[PDB]
Amino acid sequence: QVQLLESGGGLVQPGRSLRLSCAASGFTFDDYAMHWVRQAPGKGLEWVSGVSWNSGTIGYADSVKGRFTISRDNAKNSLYLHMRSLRAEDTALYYCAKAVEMVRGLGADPEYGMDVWGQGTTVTVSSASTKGPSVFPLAPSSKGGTAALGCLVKDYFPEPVTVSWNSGALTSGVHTFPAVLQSSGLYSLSSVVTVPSSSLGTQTYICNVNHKPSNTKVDKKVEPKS
Amino acid sequence: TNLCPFGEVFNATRFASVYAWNRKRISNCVADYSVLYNSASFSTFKCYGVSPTKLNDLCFTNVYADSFVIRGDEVRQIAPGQTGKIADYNYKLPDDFTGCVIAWNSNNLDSKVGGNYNYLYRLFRKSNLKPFERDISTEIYQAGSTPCNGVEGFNCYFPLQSYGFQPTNGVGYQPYRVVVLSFELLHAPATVCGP
Amino acid sequence: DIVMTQSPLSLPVTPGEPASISCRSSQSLLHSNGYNYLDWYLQKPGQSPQLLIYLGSNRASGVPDRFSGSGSGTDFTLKISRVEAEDVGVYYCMQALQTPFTFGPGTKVDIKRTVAAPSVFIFPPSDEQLKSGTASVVCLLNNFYPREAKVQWKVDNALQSGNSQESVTEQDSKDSTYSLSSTLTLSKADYEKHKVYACEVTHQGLSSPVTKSFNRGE
Ligand SMILES: *[C@@H]1O[C@H](CO)[C@@H](O)[C@H](O)[C@H]1NC(C)=O
Repeated sequence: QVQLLESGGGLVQPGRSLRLSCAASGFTFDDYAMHWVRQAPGKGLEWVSGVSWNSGTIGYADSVKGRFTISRDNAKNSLYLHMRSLRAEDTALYYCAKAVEMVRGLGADPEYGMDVWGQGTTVTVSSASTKGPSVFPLAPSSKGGTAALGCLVKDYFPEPVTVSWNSGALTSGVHTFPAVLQSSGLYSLSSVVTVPSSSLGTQTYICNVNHKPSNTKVDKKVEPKS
Repeated sequence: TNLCPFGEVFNATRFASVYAWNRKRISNCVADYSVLYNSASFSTFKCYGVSPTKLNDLCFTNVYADSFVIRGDEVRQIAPGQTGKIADYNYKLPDDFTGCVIAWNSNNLDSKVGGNYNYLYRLFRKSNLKPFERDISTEIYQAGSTPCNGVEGFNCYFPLQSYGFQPTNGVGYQPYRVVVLSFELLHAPATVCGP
Repeated sequence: DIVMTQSPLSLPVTPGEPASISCRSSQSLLHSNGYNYLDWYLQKPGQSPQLLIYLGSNRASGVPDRFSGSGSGTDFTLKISRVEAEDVGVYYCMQALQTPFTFGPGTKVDIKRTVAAPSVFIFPPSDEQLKSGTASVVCLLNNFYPREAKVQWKVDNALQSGNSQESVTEQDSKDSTYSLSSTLTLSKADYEKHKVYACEVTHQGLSSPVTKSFNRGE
């Protein structure tokens, strides 16, 4: 079966190089024009570069022209992308896609049809030492019905953190939002659950934060303070 | 009688840069060398091992087509001898060559109006190439006595350099497309040869 | 250097009806062959995108016959005759004429329901933000439709900007509602100066934008 496996991701400081590699397995690699397409975090796609069936590049995106450098190899069934002089705006996923029409199968040669897509890598760029999360409480407003309370994680890097409530049992009424990014690169997010207010002043509620790279599992007992 | 697809290598819309020259096999055909010689569009058709007028009765075990794009001046560096720079760092021909070289001007197609970037050529290598070795790898290359820790000062320069290919330069600088045919008569049944 | 646009920007569809989306260009993509080079692409929530239509209207391989493509010149349309539960996500249109290629901003297709109003809450900084110089305020909006809604951060009528950010979640599978949350961060030099802090929400379901305010020093 057709497979498209890419590799090369990892944290890289700004002003360095990387070499992404996409390997194809399951078709005649010489009759298909490859493409490399980025995907910004939580945004739309964006074409980056491509290569035709005779190792002839087809130009790069307008805002990236000057640094990226694509290359091909039909003997080893591989497609390499060298990347130099990075900036903080080049963090995104990267897929390597394949064309549809085999060459000389019907005017000109074909370039469209990005049909088969591999699961992209997670290239990122930043300059910040790995710091642990800070956990903050969000007590109930103490103003009818059901009131919401939560906990906010601030100044952590990198992803992903995992937040649960009541050690894992409480699942109906939870909400956790994606990790927004901050000024200094230290991320932040929060989680909140809604419980009956008549059931706030005496029950037990704990949110549990787990950070894998920093190797921590912190507990937070959230209750109204007055 | 099933002709062989040469038209897919000569009329291709895109040609590879010099340092990553395309390398295509051809086999199991009846190659037609009549068109490739009579054509009035080429400006350099040369053959070393066998003179063009007798290619219709030589059966080769295999044949390869190299294809790339070079500067107009430097077309005089693709030959067995006649070493220089491009034949020294990007594409070197074997000394006992049995093949042909076809080079023709493509002023209109391969040159844009404001300045092209898709074409790059190598520079600053460690040692001269050996026949037919392809080195597509890019690594930051060193001038002299200095540790190479990933960045460019007066110590490590990035090898590849970019052609300008402006559409208003003299005839010595507009791009020329080059296709080099190499014939092989290795020990195996003969497959590809003319009618 | 060709810029596209799509319309509508975001539309809610309900399972069992057709829908139509229009992609517009700047230069007509009619090539010498007579083929338009536009392509229509789909992305599901949480997976790699997939191909829908290539060469204007030629249906791609392996997709059902429920999609239709039409148009020419500078206007093309995609119509889903019988939409179902497995047709949510993002749609893009991609040119193939003049390199570099381009992708449209993207149309967001989701499941429609009855309009619901948000529930609003506010959250001041704790006592852990009184010994750390960093003060954060959080405004929370949950269980509202549709996606569009907006917030003002108000401090003594002096609207701010730049420093306040926001984030939203995916559509809840069961009741099909959204949640937004905004945060405002500041130093320990002005937080203990201004008195009344307010989060203002504007949404269709509310007659007037709702202001939830708190005062310092209870
Ligand atoms: C395409 O190739 C064939 C033979 O190689 C020849 O007609 C010519 O090189 C090309 N055709 C054109 C320019 O119409």
